[PDB]
Amino acid sequence: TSNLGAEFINSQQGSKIQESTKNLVMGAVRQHFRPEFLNRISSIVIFNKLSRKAIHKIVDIRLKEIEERFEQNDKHYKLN
Amino acid sequence: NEKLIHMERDLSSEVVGQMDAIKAVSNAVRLSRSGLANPRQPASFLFLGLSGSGKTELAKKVAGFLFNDEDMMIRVDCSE
Repeated sequence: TSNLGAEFINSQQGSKIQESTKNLVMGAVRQHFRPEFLNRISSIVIFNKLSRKAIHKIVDIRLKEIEERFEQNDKHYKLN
Repeated sequence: NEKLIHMERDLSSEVVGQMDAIKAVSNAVRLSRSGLANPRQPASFLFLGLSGSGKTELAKKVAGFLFNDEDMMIRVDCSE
């Protein structure tokens, strides 16, 4: 895993990372690791800006789990 | 020379086109294998063409033949 690509990914030019930005990331990755090392990786994957439309759902997941993991529901919220 | 020549013929057949390149290399390698080239000097070549042209593979095939192993190839990124 790596935030190496952040150097270009953090341009935030759309949540979906575009070709160009990704090639700059690729370049930088090859600068950091022997390209042959990298050529044994099945694929290099570039993650997108986590979209607000996603986050708007993620927080429900998190809030549910946050509460459920607090031992027993002797307190917690109704979580409305 | 004969081990090389039999392999040069396979090299010419395996590489798409680039026969002229193969022959240039073959000639120099034979000169060197014979001991006629001054032994102090390793053979060396400048592979001039298109990126994506197979120049690397030619060299790998040369390794694949002259040293009987394509994976013995040692590589240098000169742009970084």
